[PDB]
Amino acid sequence: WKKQAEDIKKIFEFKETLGTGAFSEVVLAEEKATGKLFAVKCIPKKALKGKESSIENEIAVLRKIKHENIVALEDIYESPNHLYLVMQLVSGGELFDRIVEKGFYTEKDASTLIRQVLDAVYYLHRMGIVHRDLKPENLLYYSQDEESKIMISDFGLPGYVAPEVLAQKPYSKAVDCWSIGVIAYILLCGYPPFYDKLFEQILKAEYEFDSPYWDDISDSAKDFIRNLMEKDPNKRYTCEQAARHPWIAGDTALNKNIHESVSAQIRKNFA
Ligand SMILES: CC(C)c1cc(Nc2nc(N3CCC[C@H](N)C3)ncc2C(N)=O)cc(C(C)C)n1
Repeated sequence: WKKQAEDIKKIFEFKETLGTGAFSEVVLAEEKATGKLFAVKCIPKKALKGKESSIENEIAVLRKIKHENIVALEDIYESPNHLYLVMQLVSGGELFDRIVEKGFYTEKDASTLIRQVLDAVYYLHRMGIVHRDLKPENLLYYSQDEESKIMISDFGLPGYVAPEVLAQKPYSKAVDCWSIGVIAYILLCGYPPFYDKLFEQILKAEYEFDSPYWDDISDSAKDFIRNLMEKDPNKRYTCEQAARHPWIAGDTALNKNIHESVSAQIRKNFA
């Protein structure tokens, strides 16, 4: 299944860096043979010393599985000193940019986005993957199209982080469900639920649906968010429980244009 390369540059022309990490870089690459674009995750094998085999076994599972709402793993190249995970390039644009650029945006739009994220995350959890890094930067549109799905653009083999992680307590898949709750909060008002003391507010899950920003938001949406942004990970909704909530599965999401306020808050609260 793994392709071998003496030099990855025989296969790909590398262009702009999309993301950097601990001994991992995602770069825009053109396949020389075809002209097709990809997002290539470049990993030094030295950084995988001890776990190489386990990570390869897990890559070997995921290369066979495409989720509608997750970046596809298209190929894996092995050079003498690197692994290259050739990922689907998700090119439709960024999450907050779309909302700001739209003239019209409703709770049903936010609910449609969260439903897709819950589907993707439920799948990762079944495969034994805790994402741990769910935030708007990892959510990109497939296409510039009106009807484009959203996709988790990247995953690994403070304001978005669960209280139990900040508490240095044991944590589980539930940390992702907290992050989806925080993203849902921002999608409905345009600002983060925690900011200052900040650490203490997250630790105590101290947030509010403050006026006027939350006045025209449904009680159902507020209840949905309360069930995900729940301090106790045992009490917190799973992805499965969230996907059954009427705001996702039913018809409680409102059809009021809340674009003006959400777009103003996104512009004011982010760089
Ligand atoms: C936001 C910007 C850096 C960006 C990201 C793009 N794609 C991806 N980006 C990234 N990263 C950057 C965001 C955070 C993430 N952990 C790493 N990773 C994957 C993709 C992808 N699958 O296309 C594609 C594009 C364009 C070139 C289509 N721009």
